[PDB]
Amino acid sequence: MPQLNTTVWPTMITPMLLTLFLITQLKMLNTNYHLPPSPKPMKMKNYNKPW
Amino acid sequence: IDTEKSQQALVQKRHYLFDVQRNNIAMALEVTYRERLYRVYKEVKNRLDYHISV
Repeated sequence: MPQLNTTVWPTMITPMLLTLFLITQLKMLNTNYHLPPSPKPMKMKNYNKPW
Repeated sequence: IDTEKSQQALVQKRHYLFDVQRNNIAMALEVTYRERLYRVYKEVKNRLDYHISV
């Protein structure tokens, strides 16, 4: 089994740690879901006329 | 904006309270004056009429 040849094990481990812990995560951080544009038509800090 | 403009309209209508108060003061004074004149007239005429009736 070529999977047991431990000589090429760093070549398979070092890029993965860059791809899984740096690049894919930097691409998920740039995937953002903004909160809904919910517009409140009820917002009026008013008060009775000056009486 | 519409609500604020309506509030301004009511503020513009405010003056009727003081119009009412002034109307009532004037009318009460006039009623009192006329009742006093009728009282003095009635007493004078009433005494003269008691004399004429006896």
